[PDB]
Amino acid sequence: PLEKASVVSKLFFSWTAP
Amino acid sequence: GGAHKVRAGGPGLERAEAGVPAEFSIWTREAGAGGLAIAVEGPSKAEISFEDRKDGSCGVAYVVQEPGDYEVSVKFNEEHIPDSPFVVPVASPS
Amino acid sequence: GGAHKVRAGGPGLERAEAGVPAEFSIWTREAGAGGLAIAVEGPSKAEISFEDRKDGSCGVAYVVQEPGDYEVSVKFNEEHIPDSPFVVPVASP
Repeated sequence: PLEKASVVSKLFFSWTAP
Repeated sequence: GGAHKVRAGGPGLERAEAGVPAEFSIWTREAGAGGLAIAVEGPSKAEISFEDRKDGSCGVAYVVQEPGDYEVSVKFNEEHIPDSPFVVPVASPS
Repeated sequence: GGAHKVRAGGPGLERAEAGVPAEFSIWTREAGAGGLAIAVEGPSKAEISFEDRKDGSCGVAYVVQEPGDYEVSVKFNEEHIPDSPFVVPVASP
């Protein structure tokens, strides 16, 4: 048994110009 | 002063579908003048397109690709207009 | 493009502790409009949130429940920012 398993948690934040 | 005088509304501020544009509008008129900015926080990037219309009114559409809960926020001079941020849920295409 | 003009720092990018909220901050005002992405890789899930306040400072906070070696990625417009990813030793309570 040779796999690496890990937890990956994401959040994103997109925003705008003026 | 400033931000509290701004108003926004649209489908885009109440619910959306993954992949399909979610639109809304903002009306500033009555507020100072300066800068409107919009931000989307959640489990995926957002593509936000912006349009100042010769109406003193401004129109917005954004796309996200992942179902889940997001937060759309509209800010005048770096602070939240009434009701910002809007808790906006995204469900999968039908 | 643009990610090279973004900086981050703070104790949450250096060490953290299980069950204990860990904080760091990001400077974006020199890169304009775009998207931040934050990923936390390791033994358990992370709760993450931004704090975008009236200074125009940007803060991140996260909480993981398990000791171990995690990695915090911060990318802007999909590109990594200087010094990302970050090796973050998470110690026991």
